[PDB]
Amino acid sequence: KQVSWKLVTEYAMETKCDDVLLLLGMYLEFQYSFEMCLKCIKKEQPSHYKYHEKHYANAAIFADSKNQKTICQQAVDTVLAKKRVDSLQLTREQMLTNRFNDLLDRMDIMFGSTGSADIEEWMAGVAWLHCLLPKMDSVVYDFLKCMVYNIPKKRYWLFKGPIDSGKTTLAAALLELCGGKALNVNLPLDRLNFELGVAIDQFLVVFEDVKGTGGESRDLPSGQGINNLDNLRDYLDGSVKVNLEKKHLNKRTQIFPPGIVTMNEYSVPKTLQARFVKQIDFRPKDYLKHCLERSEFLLEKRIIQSGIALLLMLIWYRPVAEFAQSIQSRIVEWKERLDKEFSLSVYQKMKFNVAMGIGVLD
Amino acid sequence: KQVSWKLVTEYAMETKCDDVLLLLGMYLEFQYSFEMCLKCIKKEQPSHYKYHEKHYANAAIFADSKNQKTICQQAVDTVLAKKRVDSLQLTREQMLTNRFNDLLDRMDIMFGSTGSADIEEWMAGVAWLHCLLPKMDSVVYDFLKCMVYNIPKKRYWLFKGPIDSGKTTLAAALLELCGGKALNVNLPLDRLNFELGVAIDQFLVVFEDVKGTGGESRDLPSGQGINNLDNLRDYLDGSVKVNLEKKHLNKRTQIFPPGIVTMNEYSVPKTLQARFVKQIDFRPKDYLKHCLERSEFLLEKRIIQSGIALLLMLIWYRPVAEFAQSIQSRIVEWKERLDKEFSLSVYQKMKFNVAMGIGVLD
Amino acid sequence: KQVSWKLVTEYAMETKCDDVLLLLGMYLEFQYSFEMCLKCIKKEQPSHYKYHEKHYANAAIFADSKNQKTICQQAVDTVLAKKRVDSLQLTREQMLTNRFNDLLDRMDIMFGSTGSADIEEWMAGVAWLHCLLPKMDSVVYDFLKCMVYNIPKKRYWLFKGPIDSGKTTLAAALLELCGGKALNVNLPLDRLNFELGVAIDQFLVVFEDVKGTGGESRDLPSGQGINNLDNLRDYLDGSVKVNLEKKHLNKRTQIFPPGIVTMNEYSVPKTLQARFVKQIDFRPKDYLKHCLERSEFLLEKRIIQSGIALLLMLIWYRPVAEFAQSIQSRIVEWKERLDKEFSLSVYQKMKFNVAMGIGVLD
Amino acid sequence: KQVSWKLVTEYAMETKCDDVLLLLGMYLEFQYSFEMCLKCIKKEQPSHYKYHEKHYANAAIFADSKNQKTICQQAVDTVLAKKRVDSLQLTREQMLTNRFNDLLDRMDIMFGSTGSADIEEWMAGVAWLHCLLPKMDSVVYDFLKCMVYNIPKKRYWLFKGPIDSGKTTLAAALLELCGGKALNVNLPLDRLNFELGVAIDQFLVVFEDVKGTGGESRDLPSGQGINNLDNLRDYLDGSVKVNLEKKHLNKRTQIFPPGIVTMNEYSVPKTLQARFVKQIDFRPKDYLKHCLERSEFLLEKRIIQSGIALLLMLIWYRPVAEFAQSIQSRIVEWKERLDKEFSLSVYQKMKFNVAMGIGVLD
Amino acid sequence: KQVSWKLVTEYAMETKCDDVLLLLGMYLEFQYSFEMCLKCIKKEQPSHYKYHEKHYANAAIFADSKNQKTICQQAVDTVLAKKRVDSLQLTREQMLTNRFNDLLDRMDIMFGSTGSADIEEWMAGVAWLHCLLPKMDSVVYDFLKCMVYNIPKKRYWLFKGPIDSGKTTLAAALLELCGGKALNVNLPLDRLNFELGVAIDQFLVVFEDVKGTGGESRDLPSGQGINNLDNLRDYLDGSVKVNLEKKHLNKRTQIFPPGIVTMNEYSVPKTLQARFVKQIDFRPKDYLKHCLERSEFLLEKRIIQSGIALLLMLIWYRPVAEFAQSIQSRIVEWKERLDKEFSLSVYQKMKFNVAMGIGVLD
Ligand SMILES: [Zn+2]
Ligand SMILES: [Zn+2]
Ligand SMILES: [Zn+2]
Ligand SMILES: [Zn+2]
Ligand SMILES: [Zn+2]
Repeated sequence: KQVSWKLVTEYAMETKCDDVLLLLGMYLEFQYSFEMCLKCIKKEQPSHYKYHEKHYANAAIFADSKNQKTICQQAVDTVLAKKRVDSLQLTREQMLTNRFNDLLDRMDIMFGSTGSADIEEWMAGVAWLHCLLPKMDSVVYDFLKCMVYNIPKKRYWLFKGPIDSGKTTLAAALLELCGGKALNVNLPLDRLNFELGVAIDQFLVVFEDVKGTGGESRDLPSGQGINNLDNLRDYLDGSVKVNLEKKHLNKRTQIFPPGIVTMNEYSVPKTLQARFVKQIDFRPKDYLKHCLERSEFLLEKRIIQSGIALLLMLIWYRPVAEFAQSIQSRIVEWKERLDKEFSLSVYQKMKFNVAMGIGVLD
Repeated sequence: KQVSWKLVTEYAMETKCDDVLLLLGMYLEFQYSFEMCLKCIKKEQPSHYKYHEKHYANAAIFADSKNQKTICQQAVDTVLAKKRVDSLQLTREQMLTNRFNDLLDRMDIMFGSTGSADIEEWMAGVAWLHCLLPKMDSVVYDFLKCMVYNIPKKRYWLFKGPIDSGKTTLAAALLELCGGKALNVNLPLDRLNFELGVAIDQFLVVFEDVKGTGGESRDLPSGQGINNLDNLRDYLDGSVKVNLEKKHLNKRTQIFPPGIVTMNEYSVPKTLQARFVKQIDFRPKDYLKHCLERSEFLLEKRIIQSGIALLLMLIWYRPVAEFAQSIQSRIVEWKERLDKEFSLSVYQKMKFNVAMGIGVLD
Repeated sequence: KQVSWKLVTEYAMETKCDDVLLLLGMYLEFQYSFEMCLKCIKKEQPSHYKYHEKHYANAAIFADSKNQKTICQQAVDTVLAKKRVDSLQLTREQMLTNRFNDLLDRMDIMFGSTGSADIEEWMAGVAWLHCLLPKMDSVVYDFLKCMVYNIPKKRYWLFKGPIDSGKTTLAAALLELCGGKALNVNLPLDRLNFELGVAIDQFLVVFEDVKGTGGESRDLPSGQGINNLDNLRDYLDGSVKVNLEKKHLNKRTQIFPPGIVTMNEYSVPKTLQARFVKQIDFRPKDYLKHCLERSEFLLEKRIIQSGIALLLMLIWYRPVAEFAQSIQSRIVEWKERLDKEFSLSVYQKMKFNVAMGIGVLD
Repeated sequence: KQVSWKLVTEYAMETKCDDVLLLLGMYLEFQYSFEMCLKCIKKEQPSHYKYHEKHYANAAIFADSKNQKTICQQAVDTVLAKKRVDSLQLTREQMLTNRFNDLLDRMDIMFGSTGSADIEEWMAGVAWLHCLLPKMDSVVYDFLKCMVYNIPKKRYWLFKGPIDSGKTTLAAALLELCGGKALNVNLPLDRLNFELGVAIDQFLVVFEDVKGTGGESRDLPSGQGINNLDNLRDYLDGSVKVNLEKKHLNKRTQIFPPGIVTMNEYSVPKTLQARFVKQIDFRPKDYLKHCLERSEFLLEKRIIQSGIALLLMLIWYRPVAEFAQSIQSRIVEWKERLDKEFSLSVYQKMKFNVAMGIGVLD
Repeated sequence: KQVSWKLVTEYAMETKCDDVLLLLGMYLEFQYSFEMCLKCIKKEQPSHYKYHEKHYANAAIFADSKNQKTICQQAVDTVLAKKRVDSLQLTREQMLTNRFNDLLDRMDIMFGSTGSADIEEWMAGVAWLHCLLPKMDSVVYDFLKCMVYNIPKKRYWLFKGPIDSGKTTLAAALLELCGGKALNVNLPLDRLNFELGVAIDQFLVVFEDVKGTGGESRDLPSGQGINNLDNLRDYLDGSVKVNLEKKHLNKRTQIFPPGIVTMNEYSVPKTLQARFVKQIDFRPKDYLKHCLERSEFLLEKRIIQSGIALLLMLIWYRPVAEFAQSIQSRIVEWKERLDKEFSLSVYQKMKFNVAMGIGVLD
């Protein structure tokens, strides 16, 4: 008869769905009666069971509509349109909070009665991660203030370390905790703009394993990253705007995003060094290594490189007033859940274990 | 009057047809009275003789529509919308089971009333395959678990061996048993990424015949494939996601898929070797070659390279509960079939014939 | 019923919105009863809280339209149609005044009731800037007349100096004060034209840090930029029109725009030198650097690189009749504002503080 | 209600408007009542005030139309269609006359009561230009006959001279007087077709500053123009047609346009020299130089390089019967205006001045 | 009311108009009352004054249509649909006759009541041409039969000679007499195919000035054209079909067309020589050059390079039955015309004048 384009757009907006084919796929499942809906009955997908009923009617009509694709388009352009609006109107903190709400959205599910996640294992992760660096929760917190504040010449951290030293792991967790893209600058000085363009509208950036020509004896490859980074002093300290290339042209003109530079121990030009407001040296630690050997589940379930592991660390160490007013009530909610589940002594034993190199859950 | 776009879509989703021109051409065959259709009477194509009846009416109206291709476009987009949903909602074991179910549909027809396949020649294929490697049936089960469990740093197998040793054959059947694309890393470090993008949305990948440097004294061409793999540690052990490309622009981001590397015996760098959790050395065997010389059908009919020969082996060796609940009813059904046609001593003789290199069927 | 495409276009032309997705997303915010809109009550975004009322009705009908993007496309095309007319019908002084009027709208909000800007920190910016160069305020007026008069062979200024001398900062504020793109001539003689096309329809251009040959003994990278400029005598002094490119094909033909060349102290060919009607030598000064060291806000808040700091200086120094009639009413309005908040002795002390290198605000 | 697509097309055709965005922009201004139209009241734009009234009604409806863009398209295709018709049907003289009418169209405005042009200054231009070469008006006239006659092997003039010798100026004026494009052939023998394609449908062409390898001692660069010109003998003498490349393919097949070759004093191969029916040597003259020094307005208002300066010279020296019947009445109109404004003696003093090197208006 | 798309198509097919913008612009001229059309009264363009009457009505309705270009698109597509049919259904002799009929339509106007052509100057062209080669009129008939018979290994003629010997001229007229494109094989072995694709659907091809290696001692530039031709034995003698390209992808497959190779006297490989069934050596002659020196019109009006001069020669020399039946009525008609204006002794004197090198018309 007459399908509602606005009812579909609603579904898209509340699913943060920007995929046309995916939107279409999702919506066509609601055409069946939800009465004997197994997907709902078995609560296998939030993006499904939480909306099937309110959409049955519409979906059933959608199923007999001649331009399903076109309808989905507008619903998607609406989501992309909202994302274009937040880009130009939200403060970075508001940005960071939406990110947090999302990661939290997952946690409710992962750790929910339907999820498969073992919260004990994810708290074994906080403990391990908390042994990777001194005052790690204060370290994570600062990075955040740094990223949110995005202040000229004080927005880049340098993670310098060997290999299997932690930098890659922590940068990965931080990357996921804040949102953002990793970038490879060890490339042809001309096939560079290509990658730099990936930074467009990204909250923070991570230049992974930058390599330098200088240095070779100690077994480190060549690469031109360090060389290139030094030619991007304007993108790094962000005093003025910059033009980014994507789609094979000149799209956005913006302040280049703040972030991290993961490095393997080369010689860094003073002109480049001056670009980083903080530098962390990661040195391999035996107990941390053995510990993993005996705590396989940490690597096997990709827990220590999860920004979710880092969001749990903040909720577990940090005070509520440190979060954005808007989210606090949801954090408190979690603290209580977490404080009802683990005693400080249990957690402390976990760190003690990581310390003696024997797997957190012993 | 008014063509039912819905029905056409139903046929598309039932035939799993993702090709617009292929769908169009097939639906239009139904426009003729089935009350005489020889294609149906003679049961020529299941994709036809199982839907002609139900679709005559609507197909008859279809052939008189002024925009049949637009209709098929939506039927197809719907098929792709589903393949997109399952791409994110289904678990790997479910992905595997769907593959399985699809191979069984193929088997139902091959060995059915209106089919050509000679099941005796296909068990001969299993017999030959179960002589190629020790505990071969445990190897395939193991491989399947490795691929489904998809655990960081334990997702790749390395098949090494001269030409005509069997790694290519098993690697092919394995590919078809699981679904997935083969890739070629023997390209210029810049042509790589295009290829690596092929793995997008894939279950598993097979790096076909990687070439190394060193060994040209033993008559082996120097290539950069090995060298590239060592620069793909990220992709191989997949501890964190990665960005894949196509259409000359970035598409999906994900955990590179797990898989196999087929190699010809070049020396391997210890850093690369470490990415393989398992290595299988193939050596050409005389009796196996002699067996084929006296059993041409195994090659001419491409049986020992077929993933169906591997699904068949599983059904023949493996215990029903080792399969997913959902599919067991269909498996027990095939075991019975098989058991009712082949005794253990008969199958046992085939293996004996291969051992003596004379002709599985002698 | 029937969405009013006209109204949507009116909003677009009033918001000066040339982005389709940005327009769509914003108009759709109005679909909610303003009789409660917190975005309005809290006066979050002027682009919203000044039109929600007037557009509720129509936006409410808009959200129920089956082709919102097509509507926005026309709204946008209309905005571009105007930017195209003024491109040919407006005089340079009018072009400049429009720029000015736009910077004042930005200032009205920055220093308004619902804004963050700290005007005291912005006059401190002016104080620091009026110490960077002698008779700085006469320099900006001069520059503006040069740019508006746009006279052949008297349209370019050359800023020379080491790094951190101030040419980059002034050149940035100047750019933003006038509008226009920066270009990079440090490219292969064939990659040039693409870049040169960027200047199309622009008011002025800024050739950022051109590099020469000679001087590598003083630690300066050899580049071909200078060399290229000498091959662009036509563009620089613009006595006759030129053909500019984009989209990989020839577009507009015109007088290349006037502008600035920022350079690092390479020797200049007498033929090139002649194209510059004015040259400004920047030398890093100690007190100015010390001033910033004790006045972080000037950098962290990007004040001394802002074109607003220059418009602010003009308003503070220049006589009202030196502006275009049309804009004077708005200028006198700002002078009063300023005069009512800062006495000459206060502003005079700031300049004194910079001289002593201690903190404009001490 | 029902907008008139033909009324908009009229507007486009009488504005010679081929710009869609521009057409749209122009037309949308007529939607407002012309009663209090300031643009009209102030007569600021002919393309506006001369048509606002006859279009009010239509424009007001156009403003509420849903496909303004589409309407404008057809109106533009109509103008492009008319231009395609004149290409294949007008004699070159008719072509040259339309050009003249247009330049005249401007003159009425420049020198009208609304324009800003000083006719005395533009007559100072004729005088100066008339001192650049002997019998200059007869020279200009001939060139025209040459260009209009476009006769095999008698269609190319060679302007050979140093620098700041006049050739560039006169070629620029001639270029504008007749219509046409400038071309750079000092390029890669393969990136040549690119430029040559610009000549498509052009009335005449000008190869600016062709450079030759031969010659270097006298301080002249290298370049490959002379080299290339010699490989285009077929494009130059135009005995037979040629294929031009634009849009990155093979568009038009036509007789290559006639024109000028501006050169800097290299060695010209006899085979190339034979390509030019006339050759003019320009040698720097002191009085002409000083004169400009004292007659800045000539260069500052881009008067001496204007084809308009050259159209004024013909109207002032040449007899009416020398013009096309169609335009004569309009020229006579101008002669009278000019003869009413300046006495032969006043003009002669102007030349005398240029002769004594002291600025024409002394 | 309702524009007649059919009529517009009829005009297109009658005008043979395959250009959309050209059709649009022309049909729109008919929208004015023909009851006054000066273009008609003055008989300016046959494409106009022969259809204005019949199309006023419909063209008047056309100018008020909301999608004129869409209408013209179909008119054109229809013209191309016909050119496509005849491309496969017509015989070569018919292809040739159509060409002929088209050249006669051109001649009917050139030498008609409302035309400029001076037939006496065109017979002078024939006289000059019939002195360029012995039995010239038999040569053209021969060539035509060769081209129409299109027999494997007997389809190509080779014109050899210095510059200004006549091969270029005859080869040009021959091209225009038959229709077909010229191609340039003096390209890099990889750029070849693009060019070779030009010959698609063509009647004949002319390989313009092929260059060889050897002879640089006689002042002849080394090129790879000859070398390429030797690698095109397949194309040249066409015993079997070939694949031709365009739009950066494979199009038509066919017998490469027959044609001429114009060469400058480079040595030829015996394998290449064999592909030419006929060779014509041109040597510059003094009397012929002197004739032109005293008969400028032959060059200035491009007469001796015109295919019309060759059709004219045929009509003047050849017996009526040597033409196709269908066209004979029109040929006898031209013979009479000619016979009624030129006596044999008059034409004979022209040939005598050329022999003495004095001016065909003396
Ligand atoms: Zn459901
Ligand atoms: Zn059937
Ligand atoms: Zn609001
Ligand atoms: Zn007006
Ligand atoms: Zn007419």
